[PDB]
Amino acid sequence: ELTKSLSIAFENGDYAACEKLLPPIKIELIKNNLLIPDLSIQNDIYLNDLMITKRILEVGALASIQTFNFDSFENYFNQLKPYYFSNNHKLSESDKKSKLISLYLLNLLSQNNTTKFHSELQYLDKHIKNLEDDSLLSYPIKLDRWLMEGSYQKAWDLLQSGSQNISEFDSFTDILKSAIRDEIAKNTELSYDFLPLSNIKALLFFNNEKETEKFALERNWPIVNSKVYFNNQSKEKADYEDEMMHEEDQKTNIIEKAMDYAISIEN
Amino acid sequence: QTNIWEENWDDVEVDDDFTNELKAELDRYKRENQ
Amino acid sequence: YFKLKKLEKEYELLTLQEDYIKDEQRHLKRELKRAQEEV
Amino acid sequence: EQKIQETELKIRSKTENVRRLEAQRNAL
Amino acid sequence: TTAAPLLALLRENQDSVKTYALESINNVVDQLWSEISNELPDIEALYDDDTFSDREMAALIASKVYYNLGEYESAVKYALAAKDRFDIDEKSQFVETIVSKSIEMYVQEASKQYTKDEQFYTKDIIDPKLTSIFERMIEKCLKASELKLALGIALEGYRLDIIESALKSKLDQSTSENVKIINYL
Amino acid sequence: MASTAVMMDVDSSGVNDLHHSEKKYAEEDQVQELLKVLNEISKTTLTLDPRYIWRSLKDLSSLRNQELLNAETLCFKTIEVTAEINCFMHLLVQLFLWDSKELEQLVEFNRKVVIPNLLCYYNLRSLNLINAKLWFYIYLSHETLARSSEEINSDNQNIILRSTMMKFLKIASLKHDNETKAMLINLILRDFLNNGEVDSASDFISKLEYPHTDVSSSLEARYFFYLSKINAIQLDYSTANEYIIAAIRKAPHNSKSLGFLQQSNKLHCCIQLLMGDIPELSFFHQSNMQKSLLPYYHLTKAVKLGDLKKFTSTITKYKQLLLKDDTYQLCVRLRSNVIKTGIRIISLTYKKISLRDICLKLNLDSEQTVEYMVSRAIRDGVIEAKINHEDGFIETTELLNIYDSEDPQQVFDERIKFANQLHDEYLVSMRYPEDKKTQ
Repeated sequence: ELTKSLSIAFENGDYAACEKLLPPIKIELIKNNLLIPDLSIQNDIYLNDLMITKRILEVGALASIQTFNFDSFENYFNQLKPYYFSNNHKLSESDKKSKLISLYLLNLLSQNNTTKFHSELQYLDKHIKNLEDDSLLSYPIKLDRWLMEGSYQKAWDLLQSGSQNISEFDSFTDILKSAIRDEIAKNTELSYDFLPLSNIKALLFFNNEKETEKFALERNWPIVNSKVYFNNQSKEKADYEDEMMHEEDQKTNIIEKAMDYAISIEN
Repeated sequence: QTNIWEENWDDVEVDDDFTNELKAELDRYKRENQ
Repeated sequence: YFKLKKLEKEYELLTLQEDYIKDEQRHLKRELKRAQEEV
Repeated sequence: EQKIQETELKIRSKTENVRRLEAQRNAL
Repeated sequence: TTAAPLLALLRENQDSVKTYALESINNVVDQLWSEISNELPDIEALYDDDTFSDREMAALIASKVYYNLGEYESAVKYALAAKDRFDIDEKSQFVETIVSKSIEMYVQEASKQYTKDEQFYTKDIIDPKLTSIFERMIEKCLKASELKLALGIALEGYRLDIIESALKSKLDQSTSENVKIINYL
Repeated sequence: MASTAVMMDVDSSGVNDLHHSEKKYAEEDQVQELLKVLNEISKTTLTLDPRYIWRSLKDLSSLRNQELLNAETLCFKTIEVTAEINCFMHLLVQLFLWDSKELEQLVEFNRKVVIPNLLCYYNLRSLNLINAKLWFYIYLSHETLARSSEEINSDNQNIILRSTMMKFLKIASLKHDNETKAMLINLILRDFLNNGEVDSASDFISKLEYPHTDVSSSLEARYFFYLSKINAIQLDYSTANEYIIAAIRKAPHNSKSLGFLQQSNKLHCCIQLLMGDIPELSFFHQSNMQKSLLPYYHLTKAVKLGDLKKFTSTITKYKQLLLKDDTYQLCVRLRSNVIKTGIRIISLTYKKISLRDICLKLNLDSEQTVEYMVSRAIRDGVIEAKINHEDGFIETTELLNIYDSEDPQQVFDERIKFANQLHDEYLVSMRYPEDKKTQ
């Protein structure tokens, strides 16, 4: 069937080809009822047929992510997620399901949506039982430790060393690197009005500072020779957030007006 | 923990006074070294 | 639907009947406060 | 339908601050 | 179960699948509309896609969410959009709500139309779908066959069309009542 | 006896008879009151063999006996309508593990109570006479599963239930169709807290609070309770606590304070952690660990220093207890935060300290990660300092002002905004005697 076609195709790498095997195979599993988790017990589907249906998700996802597609990946993983985690789902289970979400958390992580990232850990059914047992899962957390507050030192190194970065993950690795440093950029910004264009690069782990220089000037940082500056470390003024919170009497007068309405609405 | 102490801050910590006196010697003894 | 049409309808009167009053009050509020003065 | 129905409840609920102001007019 | 698989399905190709998506989605919208609540822009784009037929599904689907969003003219509009996905005799409270929710909206329009024209209702200005369903509820009110129910509506519905016909139809002279039913109104 | 048992319920039905002719406030609050006094009689030996005989007789009363399951034989359409429903209310009450153990029997009964002739016409008629808790409070138990293979399928009865509660969320038409509701959410919330990711709570947010008044502050707090836990990994802290602060403040609970408010307090304790505030558990010494705080204290005890190992040690020690409360996710962060906290304190108090002397605290800890670590710290503000490594001077700011700014008057404004709290509330309640005295 088209089933193995993809299954072979995917197995071969060649995921661009594997790709369009999916939609028919997609239409299959709908018509095969498998794609949708059957909320009535089908007896055997999950392991009858839906096995690779559960995998085609993985399969399709793995390809898409390998191809640097993510929705597709997640979309598969989305659809995997119930077969991944139904609740009771010991019915099937699989391994890279870890890697997937691992990737996908690391995705979510790179996607820079923090709560949802963590609330997915929260969402996760078995967390630490799962989590610690997966290095791939163990990156983002340990990363987050590093990450969240902002020292990336080993982290930035860690992912460079990351076996999943080494395996499929490098998609966000670089992304993350930037995503890392932009923070540090603000952190440097914060930490430093002025910083040697060295140190910042040293902070950026960059080799060329023109690498850095772009950013800083993309950042639009005051820069003289050898030194990133922040003459204005921040965005101050810039239009909105006005008419309230620094209206001197206005607010006060509004507040008056208000309190006068506390005097007026006093009826 | 007992019933009613002086309460908060909290128990803070301990082993200071002597540790100080140790140094109240030493510091001064250092100042004697001085 | 219906007996409301009879029933329901009649209660905006109350809605109104409510409405008037604050008006009276505010006046009356002022009324004191102006009357309050010479006192 | 019941659309028409609980529409009252508004008016029904309204009934009241009114009666405070009633007390207020008094209170004034 | 969970609609991220469906939110997966959403932009995933094969309008066939997307058909299936909506359909499938539609059955489970009730719980997961919340999850779904985010994809409404696409869902809207879906309903903007004449290419894909069912998108009234998405519309009605959105309508459901919109109830679960409290959005009603939204919902009604996309209940209006459906007509098919939607049916009056489909019974959900939501339906029967948007059933209702539709009904009301007519009146003011009709009123605002009664404002300008008093034959306004004879005319197109009101969404026929509404007016239809409106009168189709009037039908249902006619089928309720206590027409005071219909009347007070059509009273505000301002359709003597409704009223007179319903009268004359029901005029059998309920001898005194067809006299009094008048009087009642 | 069973008589007196029945006699009480006679009074209940007699007060149900109040509501029967349009009179809840009596009935519900009485039913509320009745719910407590319900514990007295309890059981269902002759209460029901005398009930199913006292009222009238209906098919469902028969199908109810399938829940009864017994033998009596013996000898011996209006009043027997909502009473029977109000007794189906007590049916659920007969299910508490009061007069029951496995409600998975009753599970279907519940549906078969809930769904038939019920969950039907009741929108404004039944006033939260539904107890979806006592609906689910049943299922709450069974969710000790584990066993069920969840549920059925996965786990659809709950998915159903969710959808069924959803089927109420429709029925929450806000015709007054409210009170019980966000328990549904709360369920779903704790269902998230069971498995799901709350964030659709935002949609649940988007709808409503349990509007409004007559809902039990309990739930209204329990609302906040989970609602706190929203902000938990939503990583809003105040508001989370504010919920708690709006939960424990005036939620009314003593009996339920016992295991249940600890929970609240636990996260509550967890809050200031999120902020690193470590209030004095000097109180949380009390009505706490025992079974709740003290790891939090140990945390605090650690978090007072925030000594990662000593910190971790607590976690190392209490992780399961953490895990028990899934406060584990927390603190993983405040680790260096308190480290950074100390960094801020009795330390930034120079306009600097050096690189290396502030690095000394890191020469205590790490090096030139300092750069990160300080930027890590500076990143968040949470401190205010600067550096130049080019200077090698970690330059630690004033944090010094006066009330020249509107900053106080912000608080005044804050106070101002509150000027309507009790002021506008006085008018909020001015009504009740004043208006009812007219009656």
